Amino acid sequence: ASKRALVILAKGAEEMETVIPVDVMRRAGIKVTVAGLAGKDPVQCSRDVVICPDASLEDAKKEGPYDVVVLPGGNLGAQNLSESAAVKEILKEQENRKGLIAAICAGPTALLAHEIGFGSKVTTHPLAKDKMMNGGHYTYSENRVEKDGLILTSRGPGTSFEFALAIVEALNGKEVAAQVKAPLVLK
Amino acid sequence: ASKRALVILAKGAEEMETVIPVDVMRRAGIKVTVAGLAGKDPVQCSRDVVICPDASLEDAKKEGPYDVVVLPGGNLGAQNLSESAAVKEILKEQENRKGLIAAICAGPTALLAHEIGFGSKVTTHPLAKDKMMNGGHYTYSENRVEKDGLILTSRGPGTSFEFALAIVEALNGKEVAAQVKAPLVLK
Ligand SMILES: *[C@@]1(=O)C(=O)[N]C2=[C][C]=[C][C]=C21
Ligand SMILES: *[C@@]1(=O)C(=O)[N]C2=[C][C]=[C][C]=C21
Ligand SMILES: [Cl-]
Ligand SMILES: [Cl-]
Repeated sequence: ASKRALVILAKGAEEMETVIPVDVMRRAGIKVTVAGLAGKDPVQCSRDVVICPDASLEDAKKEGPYDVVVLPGGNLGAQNLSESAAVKEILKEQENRKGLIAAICAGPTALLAHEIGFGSKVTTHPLAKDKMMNGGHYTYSENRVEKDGLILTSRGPGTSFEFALAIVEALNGKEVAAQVKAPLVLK
Repeated sequence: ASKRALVILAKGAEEMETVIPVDVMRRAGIKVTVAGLAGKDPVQCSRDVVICPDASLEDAKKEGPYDVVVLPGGNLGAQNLSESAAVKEILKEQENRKGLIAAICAGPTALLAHEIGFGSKVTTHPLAKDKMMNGGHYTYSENRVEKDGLILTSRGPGTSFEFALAIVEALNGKEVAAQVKAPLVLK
């Protein structure tokens, strides 16, 4: 049976950090749902790329649970995720069922806001470190991708391929990740 | 005065190869127009990400010329670009005025279709090499990014940041490219 991914898309999301994981996961045969935080309408990302979600978050939640919940970064996107009660509920449920949670760049600061994964080793964008580390509830890492059990984090647009391939490896295994990677022409 | 980029967006375009250059160029202060080949409606990219263009190609052409014309890859996207008379006209005009043309992955095969830049050194996705080299009208390179004068080409999703930063360097200079690069957390 195919693995399933929920990508939560908020206004101000970093479009590269949204598109790279969606695309790479789909290359891996993962069924990906791009879910709009605010509803079904197109979402204006951080650098003004407009993406049409597959579904509203409200509707995608009804088809859960998912093998991974993915939080893109972008400062304003992450703030919107952090302020959302629906996101809190989704992440709590995922944590409680021991499902994977993946967040990149400023995205991991939503884990802090929703009290998810405390005690984990995590990374973030360098500019988001102080926010993430407020209260010392996590241990900080400078690894490009950090995976501490079911909390998987990464640093920035330039680590998005590594982040995506780590999700693929977690869900579908090393060999599938290697096969998906080769045609991408990564360094 | 700000430089201006036309990104031509066709059904089946590789969404990573579309979004990374748009985003990176906007980070560099370039005014980017995402122009829909088929008109103003949302475009279904290769891995099913749906992007809403800023304008139709017909409308964006009226605001030309641009400092760079950018052709994303994706096999089906590149085929749509290759079959388009409007694209032919845009690229001929750009070549004739000695403006930059940038293409990635299968994207450069549209240069072949429209007889653009013959004699240039070029790269493509490895799987697109035979198509590009039909007739020996270019010289092939395995460099991740190749720039031969005003023809700038690159290989794949995994070279999209390098491709984008090379466009930035060409238009705005080395120092701006370096400043835009640093916060991306590239290897
Ligand atoms: C990233 O997308 C984020 O969340 N915060 C940030 C700062 C600089 C570059 C990229 C990002
Ligand atoms: C790329 O986007 C293209 O145009 N052709 C191709 C083949 C494999 C991976 C990426 C690409
Ligand atoms: Cl941001
Ligand atoms: Cl393709």
